[PDB]
Amino acid sequence: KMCMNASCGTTSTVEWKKGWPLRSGLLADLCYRCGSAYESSLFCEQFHKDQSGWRECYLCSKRLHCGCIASKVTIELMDYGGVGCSTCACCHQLNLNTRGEN
Amino acid sequence: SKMCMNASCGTTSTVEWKKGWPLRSGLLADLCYRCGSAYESSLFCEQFHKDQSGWRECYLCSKRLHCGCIASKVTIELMDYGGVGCSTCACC
Ligand SMILES: [Zn+2]
Ligand SMILES: [Zn+2]
Ligand SMILES: [Zn+2]
Ligand SMILES: [Zn+2]
Ligand SMILES: [Zn+2]
Ligand SMILES: [Zn+2]
Repeated sequence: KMCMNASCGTTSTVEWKKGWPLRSGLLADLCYRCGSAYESSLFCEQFHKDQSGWRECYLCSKRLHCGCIASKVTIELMDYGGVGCSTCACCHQLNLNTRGEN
Repeated sequence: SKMCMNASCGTTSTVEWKKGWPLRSGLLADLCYRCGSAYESSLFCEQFHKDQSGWRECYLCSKRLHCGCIASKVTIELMDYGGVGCSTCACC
C-alpha cells in the first residue's frame, strides 16, 4: 500500500485510510496523516494551493479546488455555472430567468 | 416562455430554442440559438467563460479545460492523482 497523495507517497503508516473515488470506483489509499486531512474536508487546502483550478463558492466565496479528484465529492457544480461548497449547495441559484413568467 | 440559461445572455428572443447541459432536475438547460450552437459545437466555455476562474490544462495535450463548470462536465476527466485530461486524452 502506497499513499496516493503525490506529495507524500509513503508506504509506512500506523493506519491506512481511504480517500477519493479513483477512476476505477475504488477508494484511494491514504496514510493516516493524509487521510485525516481528507476526512476533515481540508485535503486540497493543505496540499494543493499551488495548483490551477481553484474557484470561489457562488454564495460564500470559500475556495474550492476544481478539476481535482480529491475534492470531487465535496464540490457541487451549479445549474447556471460556478460551484457551491458543502454548505451553500443545499440551495439553488436564483438567476433572472426565474421571473414570474410561468 | 423560455429564457436563455447562459447567465451572460438571458435572452427571451431567438430564431430557435436549443438544449444545453443536464440540470440537477434532469431537464436539459434551455439555450438560445447562439448559445446552444456554441454548446453543440463543444465551444461554450471558450465563447463565454474565458474570464472565469477554474481553467486547467489537459495533462496530455494542454487543451484549456474549464473545471468546476457544468457546461464542460461532459468533456473533462479528473485524473486519479490530481489534474485533468480531455475525455479523449485520459483513456490513454
Ligand atoms: Zn500520505
Ligand atoms: Zn485538489
Ligand atoms: Zn459556500
Ligand atoms: Zn443565449
Ligand atoms: Zn464553463
Ligand atoms: Zn487533452
